[PDB]
Amino acid sequence: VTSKMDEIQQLQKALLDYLDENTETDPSLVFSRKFYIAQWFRDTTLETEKKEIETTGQIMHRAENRKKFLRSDTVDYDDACLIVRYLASMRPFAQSFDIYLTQILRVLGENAIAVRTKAMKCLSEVVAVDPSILARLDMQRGVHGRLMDNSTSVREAAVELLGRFVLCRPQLAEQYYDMLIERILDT
DNA sequence: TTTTTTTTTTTTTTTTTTTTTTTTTTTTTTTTTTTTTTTTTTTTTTTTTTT
Repeated sequence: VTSKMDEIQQLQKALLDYLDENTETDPSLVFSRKFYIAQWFRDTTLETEKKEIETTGQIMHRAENRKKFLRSDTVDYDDACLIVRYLASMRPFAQSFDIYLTQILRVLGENAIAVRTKAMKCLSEVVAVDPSILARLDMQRGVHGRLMDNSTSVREAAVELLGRFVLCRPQLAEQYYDMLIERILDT
């Protein structure tokens, strides 16, 4: 939330020149260079796996990789930061968070108290980092269920979540106020 | 007298420790059941004693 708001091969070339200069500046950078090389190699093969059109494309790709490894201007630091951020944002990691969330909701129905308590508490932390996530209907029904759950621990965790979320975003809190202030008499 | 230097006191910040509180789990004394054994009492026959 604080970051986002054939050319790819040319970018790979540019990053290689950046690191190449930094080899002169400081040792151990050669290891990083070889590591990036291997990672590009395996990523092209793994996308290849999913054909003859991309077969010819990847054989020029991979041959260029072999050549360019054998081959061991003016681009600098911030540029390198933004390029590698972009190329990482292409990788199958930045679009993983969503998946992770789903996993968490599998936990909420379980047969052990402590795990559910801690899950709810960490979720409270999660939402209090990014306040615009109480939109997906499944999480809504989750926090409702846990508000009606049959154990005092998860009950206090849930009410703490809902209260901190209400406190953070000043307006738009009159929609949770009723379900909140119902809960005072909870034994 | 005034300027320059030293020291003590007061107050705020922080960090570590302590206390508190609830909750959940555990393991223990407490409580009840059943049995059952002992001991006291009972009986009846045997033994002793009396006319």
